[PDB]
Amino acid sequence: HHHMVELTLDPDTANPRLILSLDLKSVRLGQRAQDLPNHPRRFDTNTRVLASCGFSSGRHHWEVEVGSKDGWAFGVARESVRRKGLTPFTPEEGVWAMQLNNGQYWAVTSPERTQLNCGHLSRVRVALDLEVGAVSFYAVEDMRHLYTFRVNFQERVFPLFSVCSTGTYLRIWP
Amino acid sequence: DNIKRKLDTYLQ
Repeated sequence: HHHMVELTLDPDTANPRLILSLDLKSVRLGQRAQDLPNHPRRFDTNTRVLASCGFSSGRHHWEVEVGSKDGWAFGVARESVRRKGLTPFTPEEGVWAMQLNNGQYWAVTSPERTQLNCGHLSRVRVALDLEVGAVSFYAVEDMRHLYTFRVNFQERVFPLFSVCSTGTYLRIWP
Repeated sequence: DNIKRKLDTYLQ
């Protein structure tokens, strides 16, 4: 029994175009925006949602089931990640993520992304280590390493999820 | 439409 943190998507953060599953574990992009209460924590233009739980210390694992189609990115964000207006999806903006775009897997480095030659992903294990300052990604099938960002995190870190195209999704386990 | 697809990924 691998001990993973119990995460729920934070509806107060979700872009209004996102459709969250009724268990708040899954996210996809809808065809149209919902009328949601204006909230300071809400991503009003970028297609993002955070978990309701953030981390200041220790080691935390969770898993993300990923769609086969382009349009998703996920990882962690610093709490101060900007919510309002169009923002860059980059480490400078406090986003540390992997992405599926044009049939290829990427670590979202800046100013150019880093192609991962990892083969098809069904489910990814995220290993957040706030003792050492790292976030690592593994393919669950054989636990092959995908990517590690090494960050001297200076604030609370939140699980981050983005879906910018219809026809794909992300789902938190457990 | 690649225009919407490129414009889509700017919203990530």
